[PDB]
Amino acid sequence: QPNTGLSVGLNKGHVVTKKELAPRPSDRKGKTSKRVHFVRSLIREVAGFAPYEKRITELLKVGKDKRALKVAKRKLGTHKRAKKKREEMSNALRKMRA
Amino acid sequence: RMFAPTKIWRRWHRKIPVNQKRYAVASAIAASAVPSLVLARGHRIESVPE
Amino acid sequence: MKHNNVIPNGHFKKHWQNYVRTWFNQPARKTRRRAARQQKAVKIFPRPTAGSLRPIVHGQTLKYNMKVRAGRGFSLEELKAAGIPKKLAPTIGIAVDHRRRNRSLEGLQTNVQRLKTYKAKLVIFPRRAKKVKAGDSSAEELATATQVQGSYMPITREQPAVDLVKVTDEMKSFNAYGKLRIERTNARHIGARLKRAAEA
Amino acid sequence: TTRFKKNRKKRGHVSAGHGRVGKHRKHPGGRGNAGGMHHHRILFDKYHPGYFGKVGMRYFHKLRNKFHCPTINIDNLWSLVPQEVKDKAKSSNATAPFIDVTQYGYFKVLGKGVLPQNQAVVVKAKLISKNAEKKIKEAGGAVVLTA
RNA sequence: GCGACCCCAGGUCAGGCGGGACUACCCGCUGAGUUUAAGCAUAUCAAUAAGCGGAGGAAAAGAAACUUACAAGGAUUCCCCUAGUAACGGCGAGCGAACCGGGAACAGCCCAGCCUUAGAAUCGGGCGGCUCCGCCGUUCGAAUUGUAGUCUGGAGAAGCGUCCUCAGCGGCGGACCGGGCCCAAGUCCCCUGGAAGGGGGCGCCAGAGAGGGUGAGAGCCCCGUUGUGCCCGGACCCUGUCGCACCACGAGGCGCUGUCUACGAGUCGGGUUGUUUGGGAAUGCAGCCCAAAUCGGGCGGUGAAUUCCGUCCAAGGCUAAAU
RNA sequence: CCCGUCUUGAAACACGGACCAAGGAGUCUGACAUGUGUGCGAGUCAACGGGCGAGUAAACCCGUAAGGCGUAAGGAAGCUGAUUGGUGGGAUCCCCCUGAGGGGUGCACCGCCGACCGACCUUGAUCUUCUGUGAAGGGUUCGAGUGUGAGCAUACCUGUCG
RNA sequence: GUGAAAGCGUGGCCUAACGAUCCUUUAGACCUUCGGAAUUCGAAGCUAGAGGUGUCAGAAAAGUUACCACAGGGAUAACU
Ligand SMILES: [K+]
Ligand SMILES: [K+]
Ligand SMILES: [K+]
Ligand SMILES: [K+]
Ligand SMILES: [K+]
Ligand SMILES: [K+]
Ligand SMILES: [K+]
Ligand SMILES: [K+]
Ligand SMILES: [K+]
Ligand SMILES: [K+]
Ligand SMILES: [K+]
Ligand SMILES: [K+]
Ligand SMILES: [K+]
Ligand SMILES: [K+]
Ligand SMILES: [K+]
Ligand SMILES: [K+]
Ligand SMILES: [K+]
Ligand SMILES: [Mg+2]
Ligand SMILES: [Mg+2]
Ligand SMILES: [Mg+2]
Ligand SMILES: [Mg+2]
Ligand SMILES: [Mg+2]
Ligand SMILES: [Mg+2]
Ligand SMILES: [Mg+2]
Ligand SMILES: [Mg+2]
Repeated sequence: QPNTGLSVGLNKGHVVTKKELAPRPSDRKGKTSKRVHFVRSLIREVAGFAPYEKRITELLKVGKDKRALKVAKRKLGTHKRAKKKREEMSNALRKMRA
Repeated sequence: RMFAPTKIWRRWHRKIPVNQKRYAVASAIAASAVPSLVLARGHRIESVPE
Repeated sequence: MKHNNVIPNGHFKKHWQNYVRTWFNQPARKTRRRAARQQKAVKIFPRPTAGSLRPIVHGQTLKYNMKVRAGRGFSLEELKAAGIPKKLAPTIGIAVDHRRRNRSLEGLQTNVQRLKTYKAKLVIFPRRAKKVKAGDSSAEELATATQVQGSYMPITREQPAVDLVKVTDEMKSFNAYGKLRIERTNARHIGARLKRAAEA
Repeated sequence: TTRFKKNRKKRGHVSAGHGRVGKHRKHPGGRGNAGGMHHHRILFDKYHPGYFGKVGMRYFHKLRNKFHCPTINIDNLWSLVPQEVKDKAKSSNATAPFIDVTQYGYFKVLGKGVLPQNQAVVVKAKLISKNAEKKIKEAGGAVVLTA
């Protein structure tokens, strides 16, 4: 949204024609190649899951999603990473079910 | 050891306002035009034309 | 302690006498820097002594956003718009900054115009005397080539001017204080209004 | 200047002006601000009220640039106008001088004092006080908001 | 029993490397108390002294997992200001940064990973040559548990166009530095003095009247000083010019793309303990426990959940100048 | 009565002093404060740095929207932000008359009381983006405020403090 | 509140009967802030009390020394 030209209120500031930032290679920092995804999947198949990952999967199988999230948080350290790990375990469980 | 040994960080220098410096310079220049003051300062100007 | 004096807070409880820095070498430092500048100018002759061209950038924060100063180097987008390859810009006296982002047109256009002016004012000697390439200058231009001592492109502000204008009824019937107060109130209550709208 | 120091006048007077009885000892009452509450309490209370205690909230990592807000008064607005602009405005009553106080470095306009008599003024600023805006309107000018 | 590999052992084997010394500055560790608080224990002294190590001519830092919230800046370092400020503190004594802004100087880069497989294109040693800080030939060895080449996020790979850019040698000077040789003028007359270099008189040089010596205050006695001239040697770096061949396979630049686009792990992060910091529900560091992710991860100075937004890309490495 | 010292009190049965020469103790620095001298003045300060220049550590010059202090204050903060006075004494000057007189003038300073800005309380027509604005009207409350600026630099003595 | 009312009542007929900073905790506001923007917890602010310093203008504090030490005191004991 363009600046209103006022020094107070919403969208305040000096009026300029805003420009979209030009694309740069750093826009793909969080992405990797299909080869890397394939290698990671194969190594996951070869190496299996960690004991705490198995515990989370068992809790999810039972149906204690809150307990699974709590265990993941206590293991990893943060709520965000615990949520991501619980979601990944849930996806693995769905794939196993199908 | 001497009492209160001298140190290098004594305030050696002075920061006089530029306006006062210019005042002093103008005063000295004006005085240089007075024959009485030039003689009083010890200069032999008895033979100077003007 | 005695009498009505400001409470003292001198920070002199360590071995501060061993960390005193004096400035008796100030004239010597000035002389050394001038000598280095002269040597560099002689070495880079006939290149300008002011250094490579720099972009025009805005001051940071609300205290200085009205000021224009010199930035580190021209952005990649500015170089692309001006038609100067980024690998060639440094070799012809143009500073390059691959980090600076271009968020508004005005700055990019200003820097592109600056680069165009620099190219118009630039004379490039051929790599080999007898060979003339695309970017090289003519012999007539090369002959009258001299070193510029000062800043060839000063970054100056547009001096303020007071103009006489007609005061219309629209301007006379504007409540600046009321506008400011209502904008402040809206900014303060935006969250509550959005919450109420979402609820209903 | 050592020769003007009063200790020079006290050469040959034994106590150097610090008394035979009391004398000049090292730190008879402690160092610095010692005893602010105990034996210097009277001094601290009578000359430095408010010294002890804390009030208000803290502000971690406070930067002053976001609070920068220079102010100018309407009695000082006219001084910003150049002389040629001033007499042009005096000659012509159909137009009013247009002052951008931001270019001179002011963010807010305050309403202290008075303006030149029978002179309209168009003032552009980031902020303005209610009294200043009222005075400008009464003078017959206008206020513009900018950032 | 032989052979291949692996790990290891002995060699005064052929050829190399290391230890220790110095202290003003520099880098890492360890680490007090005197003292101040008018007592004293947290604090302060001090992230100092002492102690243990490691370099250079500078070191260290350095190319954003940054600052900010702006109309945005853009490696590192240093100066001024910010500022005795925000903050910390038996909120007592005291302590105390950072960003913006103005200056000095400025410079950017190299790797790991998918990508020769029509053959490791790479490198070390011996030997023999050459215009010998290196190049060539040959032979052994290293290396596939990966040497070369391309690529490093600012990008890049691949494909198609543009025809825009890219290839040395030698001579003579300039610039810088270190040295050598020569080059002005009174020792005129008188007096006192052991001795004139002191006094008086008469002359002279001066881009040289800085300084020193000589029998007492010496511009002109001597060395020197000022300014020319000539001569010698380093540094092979910068710079001007001249003489000759100047080859674009290939690689770069620019434009396009309905294709790809690989980025560092017991590391980040979290819990806790100790220490430190202005960093305050915890600034950094370290021990122990847990332990990640790739439409993801770190930061946004009040802990927590939800929804957005801003900004960068750590866990590999090099780098002159301002000091 | 022998000096110096501490002392209510010293010639003291109070301490130091056998004698002479030379050396021997309120200093320098940082932060403030009053006073005074000097420059400028709503400004002031070029010495971080740059340009030079006694062939030169001096002197001279340079402030772009630099910075410090001042030029606005009140609130913890969000935030708001000086409507421009009256009166009693009072110096100087001008008139009438020569009384310790009368009229005009009324700077500095002091006393008293209003008004304005802000913290707090109170108050509320009209507009308004519904939470803001503010015609009128306030207060035994609070301020290191306003009501035609007085600072900045520099020198020295003195005083507190490290 | 009381009285019909004037009036009286801001603790006890009067002269004593009590307590700072920091921290904690309670009460009050459709109050302020958590500094990229919102909501909610949490935290931090403003005003008024409470938890106490009796050495009561308010450190957090056990002895012994004949094994003893220092700066002083005739401002102060043990003779004359
Ligand atoms: K005082
Ligand atoms: K005295
Ligand atoms: K006395
Ligand atoms: K607080
Ligand atoms: K070989
Ligand atoms: K490689
Ligand atoms: K990569
Ligand atoms: K990386
Ligand atoms: K840890
Ligand atoms: K992010
Ligand atoms: K005595
Ligand atoms: K005696
Ligand atoms: K200024
Ligand atoms: K308040
Ligand atoms: K009563
Ligand atoms: K007491
Ligand atoms: K004891
Ligand atoms: Mg280094
Ligand atoms: Mg200040
Ligand atoms: Mg800077
Ligand atoms: Mg070989
Ligand atoms: Mg003699
Ligand atoms: Mg000679
Ligand atoms: Mg400024
Ligand atoms: Mg109490």
